[PDB]
Amino acid sequence: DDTSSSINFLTRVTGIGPSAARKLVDEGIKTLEDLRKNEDKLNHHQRIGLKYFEDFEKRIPREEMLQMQDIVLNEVKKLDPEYIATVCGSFRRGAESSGDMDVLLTHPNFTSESSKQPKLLHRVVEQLQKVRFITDTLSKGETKFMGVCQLPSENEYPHRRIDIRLIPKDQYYCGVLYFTGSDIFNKNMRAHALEKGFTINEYTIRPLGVTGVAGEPLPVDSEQDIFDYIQWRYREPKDRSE
Repeated sequence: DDTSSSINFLTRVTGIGPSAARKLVDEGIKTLEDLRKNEDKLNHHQRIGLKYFEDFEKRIPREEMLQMQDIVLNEVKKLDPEYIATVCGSFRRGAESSGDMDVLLTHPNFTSESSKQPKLLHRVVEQLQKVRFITDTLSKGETKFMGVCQLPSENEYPHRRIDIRLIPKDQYYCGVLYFTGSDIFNKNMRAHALEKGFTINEYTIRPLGVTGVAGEPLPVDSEQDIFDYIQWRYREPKDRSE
């Protein structure tokens, strides 16, 4: 009813899940001003999302993403030029507007065999915070950073959502591929790969076998490599619609 109407709204809050949304309804929290008078019931994450409820409702236009991309690329470079960073999302696909920033970061020092170098990711976060690009943190893991940022006003921009994932280097391209989408494209390409005797997911590509239940990840040093394995012309992200 007009109340279910309420779980619907809260859920619009980054942090607010259903179960998470449900309880706050059992507490008599429905609208948003409800929420604001009730920060204490909210975790840190839900908290921030509430704080940027609005901004978060707005689309990011190419021009901005672009400048965002530069700040991120450039800062990472001064830390260590051995770091690779790539902005995925429809945006890499040529998209005219985006909803958030998805950054994929990797380093030769970190492979799926290591598995333990939080410093790698943290250091960058730290640097962006220092430059004042990153403005808040929703959560921050060993391998994943979800937060807020904003373009440097000179006078203001809405704050935007940003995510940074640390991926091992030997799993990187697969990841950029995957995170680049689109979804159909991923679907169509995994389907083809299968016809080709190969299974692809967001980490690796692996040959199949009898009975099917098979594997052993092939070395991938670029996106192209993936296409090669399955012998398909190389599609630049823009032609990745389907």
